[PDB]
Amino acid sequence: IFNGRPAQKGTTPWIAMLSHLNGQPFCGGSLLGSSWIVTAAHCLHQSLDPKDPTLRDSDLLSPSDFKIILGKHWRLRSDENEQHLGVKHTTLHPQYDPNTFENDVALVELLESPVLNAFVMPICLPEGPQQEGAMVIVSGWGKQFLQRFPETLMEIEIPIVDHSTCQKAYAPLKKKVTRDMICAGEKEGGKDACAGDSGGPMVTLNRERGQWYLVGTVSWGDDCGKKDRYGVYSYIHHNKDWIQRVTGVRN
Amino acid sequence: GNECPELQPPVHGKIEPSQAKYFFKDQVLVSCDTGYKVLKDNVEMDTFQIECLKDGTWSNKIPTCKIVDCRAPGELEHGLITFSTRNNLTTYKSEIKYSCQEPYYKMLNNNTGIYTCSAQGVWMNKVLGRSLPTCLPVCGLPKFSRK
Repeated sequence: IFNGRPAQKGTTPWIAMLSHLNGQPFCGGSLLGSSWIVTAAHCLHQSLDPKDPTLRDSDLLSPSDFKIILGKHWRLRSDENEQHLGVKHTTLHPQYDPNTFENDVALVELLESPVLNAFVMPICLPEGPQQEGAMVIVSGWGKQFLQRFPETLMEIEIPIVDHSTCQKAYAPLKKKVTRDMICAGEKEGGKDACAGDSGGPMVTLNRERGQWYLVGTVSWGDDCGKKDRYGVYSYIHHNKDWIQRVTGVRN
Repeated sequence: GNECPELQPPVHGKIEPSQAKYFFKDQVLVSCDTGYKVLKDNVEMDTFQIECLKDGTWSNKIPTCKIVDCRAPGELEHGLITFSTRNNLTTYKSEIKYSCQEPYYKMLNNNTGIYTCSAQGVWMNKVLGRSLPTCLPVCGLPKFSRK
């Protein structure tokens, strides 16, 4: 996360770290319901060879070759609270496109379900669509400016950008922003997600419910923290039906 | 030939056929009310048969009726069972109410969570029948505040 601030311990109990067996983090995610983690589809497959730019099952990451850590706060150090959990299956959106990053969402079924508590509880699915200019919170353990990694989970608070002016901003640039994507960040730039934040949660507060809702997952952004350019997230309300069909989660 | 003595029905039960007097070779079946079964030794049964013997005595005494036991109700994961007042009785017509562990779980209405012990010895709910309720995870309610 660029231009972020350290997340206060315990206030992001739905966040998941996707890590190699080794422990090296590579992506983030979110707990849905009892035993599912929603993340970016591009977190769960090898880099593709441009001379053969089509995703196959042979490129997918095996359940035995990564793990999930919930209730985590430090990037590399450890809690109490941490629950290290194996993977059962993985399912990337049926219409995921690895070249254009559309439908860049995936669901990781856990081999073992976490013990729900003050530090590990799920994020709610979104009830409706997002209003222009809503303040959301993007969280993650990825790189920051001058390319260090933080000791702690970092977070930014940024406004949602209207879909149209997001498309017009990314042309230049021959890059399409489709209906299944939502945009955040400000024109000046600065506050943005980056390498290692992929799949991390974008959430907002509902009132007067006091409930927190997942609006998007981190998908892509050209360069981290650079003006006239917005961060692009997978719009979860758009694929809510598919998530509900695979998961069977309900608020 | 020889007359066998008047028989008294068991509490919560009955004797058929009801005759004024009983004579040699007469058969009678002892039965219990709905929710009860006949108890011989430690064995429950629907009917027990006694006969009027040649010497004017019955083949057996009249056994007792025992209330049906539904035993341990099914365990609801992430849930809790509250029994209806003190004894924690699990026998005919008594009730339990299922709940989910607050705050991290809530129950699906569907149902009331009230399961009542049937005459057939199964714990039953108006809506779900034998099937148990479902505790679902409560989402997006953090316990630590943000400044």
